[PDB]
Amino acid sequence: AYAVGSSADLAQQFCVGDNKYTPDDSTGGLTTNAPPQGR
Amino acid sequence: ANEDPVEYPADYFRKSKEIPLYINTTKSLSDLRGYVYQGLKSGNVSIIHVNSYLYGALKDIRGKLDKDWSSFGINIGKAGDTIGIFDLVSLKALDGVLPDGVSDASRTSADDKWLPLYLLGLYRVGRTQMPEYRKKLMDGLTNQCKMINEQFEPLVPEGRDIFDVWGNDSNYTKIVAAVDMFFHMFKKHECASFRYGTIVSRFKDCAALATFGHLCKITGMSTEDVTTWILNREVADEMVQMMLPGQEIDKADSYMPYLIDFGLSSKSPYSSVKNPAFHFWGQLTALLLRSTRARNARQPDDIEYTSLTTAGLLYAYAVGSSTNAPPQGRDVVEWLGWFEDQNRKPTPDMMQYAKRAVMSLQGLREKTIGKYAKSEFDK
Amino acid sequence: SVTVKRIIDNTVIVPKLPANEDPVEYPADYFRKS
Amino acid sequence: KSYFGVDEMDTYDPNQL
Amino acid sequence: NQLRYEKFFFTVKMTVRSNRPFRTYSDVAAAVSHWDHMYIGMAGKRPFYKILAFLGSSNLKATPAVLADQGQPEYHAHCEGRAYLPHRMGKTPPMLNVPEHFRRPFNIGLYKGTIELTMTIYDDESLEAAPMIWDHFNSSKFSDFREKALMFGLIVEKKASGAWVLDSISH
Amino acid sequence: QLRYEKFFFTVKMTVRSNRPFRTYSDVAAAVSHWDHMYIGMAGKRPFYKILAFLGSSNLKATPAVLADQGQPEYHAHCEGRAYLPHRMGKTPPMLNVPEHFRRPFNIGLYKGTIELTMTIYDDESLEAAPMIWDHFNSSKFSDFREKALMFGLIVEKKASGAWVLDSISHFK
RNA sequence: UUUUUUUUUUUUU
Repeated sequence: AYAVGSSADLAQQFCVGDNKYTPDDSTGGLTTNAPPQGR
Repeated sequence: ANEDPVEYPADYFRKSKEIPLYINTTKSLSDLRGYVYQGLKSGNVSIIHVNSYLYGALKDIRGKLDKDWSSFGINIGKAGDTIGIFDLVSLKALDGVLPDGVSDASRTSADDKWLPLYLLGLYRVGRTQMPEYRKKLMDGLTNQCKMINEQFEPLVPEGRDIFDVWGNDSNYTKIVAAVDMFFHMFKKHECASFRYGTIVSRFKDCAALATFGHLCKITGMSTEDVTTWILNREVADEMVQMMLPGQEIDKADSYMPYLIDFGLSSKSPYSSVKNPAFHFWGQLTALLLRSTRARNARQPDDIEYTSLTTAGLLYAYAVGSSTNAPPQGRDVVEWLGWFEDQNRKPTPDMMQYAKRAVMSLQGLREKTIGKYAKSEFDK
Repeated sequence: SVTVKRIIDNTVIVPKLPANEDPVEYPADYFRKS
Repeated sequence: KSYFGVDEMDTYDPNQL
Repeated sequence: NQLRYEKFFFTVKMTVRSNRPFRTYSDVAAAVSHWDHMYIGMAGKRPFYKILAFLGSSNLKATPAVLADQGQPEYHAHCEGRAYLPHRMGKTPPMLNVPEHFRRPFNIGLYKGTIELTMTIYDDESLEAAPMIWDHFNSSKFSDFREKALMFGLIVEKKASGAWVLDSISH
Repeated sequence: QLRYEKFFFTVKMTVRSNRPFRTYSDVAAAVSHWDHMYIGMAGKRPFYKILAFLGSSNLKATPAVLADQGQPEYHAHCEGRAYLPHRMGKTPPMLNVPEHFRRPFNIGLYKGTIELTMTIYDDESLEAAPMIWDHFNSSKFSDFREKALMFGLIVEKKASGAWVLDSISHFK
């Protein structure tokens, strides 16, 4: 439950025609145990 | 579901096409004049008599008609004729025994010019529970009556309160709403001053649209760019809940705003109690964009505040600004990139902007968005 | 007008406006109908 | 007796020993 | 129209103040009849109020001060009970056990003074056997029931087999 | 409509007062108002008055009067079967149950109490009976109507030959 | 925790 108060869920919700932003997240280097995001 | 369902205006005219309105017309106009005028002086008037009196007074008022009135598959007259105020709702016959009154046999006609105005003003003033505002309105009403029939004196003295239960009635609010709509179309009418008492009925329980409009005007962008900048699947349910093909909005001459009063809708989807996340996000953005009407909104509870504030601040900075620095122009597609690539931490400059936007605020009230902003951003 | 589709579902919606202010009306109509 | 309503009877009896 | 019966509790108090003490009964009716020159009381009770004022005026007792001193006589009356009246005015709305007070000056020729009445009527829903209102008249005074009924603005009827039923209020 | 109505009747009359009565007129005045506040059967009001008339004719003394003049007291009792011509139209059904009344009487010179116990009821028998009006022994004189009116009953001295009850305005 | 509501905003330009 500690996550919900740290990592708010931000992303694109409504898209104009065929312009939805895509998450550019594939780099595995963060890289410590620092708080991960999501929910 | 401990909560309640939602209803839509269009879903009312898909069954029956006549808005009923029940009154009594057995007694003449003079008897009702006596009953109302005296009942208020003593302060024991019944509602039914006030309904019937407003019916018997607002019945010779009419006007011309330019254009093509129609709404939710209904029609009202046709260009080149005359219409009344109760040609908008369907009349019928109320049934059951009726109370008695205190009659007078000396009531000049000139004391009708301002009486319906008085009763509508009472309806309006009996809606806000605050002594200051209440007395300001109950003095503005007297001034309005004075400018018409000066030497008018206050009725319903300042002690035991009346006319605050009338909001529970269904025909009285129908009358008030019809009066407001009719005198809102015809604003050059000489008796338009009646609308002083009936303005609270038009956008009632719809304070989720108003915020959307205020944000659209403050931001200065189009509506598509505004609805693009949401960045949360918590207001999107509400946004979809407010925007359906029917329920015709953008037609000023329609029955929507009176969905509450006329009974077309019990719980309006446009409330601030069923769209609390939308209300809070919209008016927090407005507060962070140097708006006046943002420091007096309410702060609904049972909503997780840690999410909305960041999106609101991001949007305010985006509109107000337009590593290589923040990107120029305003579009979410290339803003989420800068936010994500620099992790979720807001920039110090963004928080400086947020604080300087709320640095000075004179009046604040408990459970206001101004209070929240001054509490978290003033840190 | 422009189309804005819900990303998760791809359905169609069209944001209208509150219209809490008044519309405009040019003189022509008044001299064109009556 | 010249008027009306100027008491009637005074039923309580003083005309006794 | 048809005869309708109305049972109700009644309570009455009347006072009249004047000089040159109040000779004969005709002036009683004439003076007290002007208790409602400008009526602001609860309509729908006008028949009951007129009947009640007539009843109270019938049996008013002059005060001992009238006997002892002639400077300012005073006439008083007071009544209370439950009565049932036949009438044909219409249909009466719900009543209430609220008092009503009236106070007026009057001036009939030689006599002048003040009238002060206090009445209370209210419907009864019980199943008791109440008396008629007419029987509450003493019958030991006054003469004829049409004329005096008219003096107050009240038209009645003299049904052969029964008792008096109203017709209307002349006013 | 000359309607002949039959009934059995029983009547018991009692008078108490000071200042013992001398003339029948005062007694008749005292008894005429035996029903100041009537709460009995609505339909039975007129006939009881006729029966009260009978009681008036039958005032009696008792040895109580002979024992002292300072406690006046009168008794009376009558009963039987009779029928009455009347022009009141139609009377409702009547039951056989006793009824009693006690009231104070105040004519000034005379003050006291009057008690009346009456029982008037239908006679469903089919036999003929004599006139109720020609049943007393106090035929008196031609002013019988004056006495009836003094009670408050209007009767006839026309060619009809009887004293049929006429009307109300028994109040005067 | 009657009932809804959520600028102690509003005659109108």
